[PDB]
Amino acid sequence: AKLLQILNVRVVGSGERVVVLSHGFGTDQSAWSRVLPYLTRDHRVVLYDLVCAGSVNPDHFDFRRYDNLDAYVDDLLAILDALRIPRCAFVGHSVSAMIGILASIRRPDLFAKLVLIGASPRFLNDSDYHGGFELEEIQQVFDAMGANYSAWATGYAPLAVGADVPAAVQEFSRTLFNMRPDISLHVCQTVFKTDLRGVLGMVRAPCVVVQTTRDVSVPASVAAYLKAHLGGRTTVEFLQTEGHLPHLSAPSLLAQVLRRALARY
Ligand SMILES: C/C(=C/[C@@H](O)Cc1ccc(Br)cc1)C(=O)O
Repeated sequence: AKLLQILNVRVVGSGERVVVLSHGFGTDQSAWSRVLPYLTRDHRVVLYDLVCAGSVNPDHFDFRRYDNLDAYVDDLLAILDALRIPRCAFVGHSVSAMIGILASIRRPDLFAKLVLIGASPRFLNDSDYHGGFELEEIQQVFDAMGANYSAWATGYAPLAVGADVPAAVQEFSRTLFNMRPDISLHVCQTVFKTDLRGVLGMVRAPCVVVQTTRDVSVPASVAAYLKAHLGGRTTVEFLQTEGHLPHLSAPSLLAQVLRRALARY
């Protein structure tokens, strides 16, 4: 209930069908602004900010409770329950893909379908598992973030966007810089520690994994891994575009996949 204001919950559009948009690391809900109008004619759309977003009062960030993604799940479920929404489709980017997976296990009847964008169950490499990162690489990210956040963010923004799209780089950089540096590092650490591989099979909801041609945080092989192990019906949809944030950088292309995924559930 109090979360509705704290996490800046917005509900827009019209319809039978409820769709939740949950943003990823380094953005707030405004990252959905370019795809949103492709949805609001036929869908009731719920948007909110993760507690770590810069647009949320930093005094509300609990460094203890949110050192596990379960707490982010608690927030999402609390919002949906407050809104008295019994069933929805869920679209999650980055960390929100993990949140969505976990939420669908916690409350199977609540989530009719999952759309996962820039999605991975584990970033650290394991035997025969290519997550894209070794421990030492992960630690260097943390060190970089701690020592010089502005420089790390300046470097990270173009890499994450990937494609040559100035407005997307500018918009991602703005929200990344809007985060408080210590909160940004904390969430980064929390996500890198997370390993959802062992619970993928517990997901029952049908799922669409969105894959782009190149993702700096997600190897091309992860989508196939997710399709293989997610416990429901999973389809991989392919965007002929480059980057980690297609909702920012290629909203038209992504819109068509979203409208395709959200037509039936
Ligand atoms: C929280 C989070 C952290 C990392 O993935 C961000 C990242 C990824 C790759 C590189 Br290089 C530098 C930073 C996420 O993307 O979900």
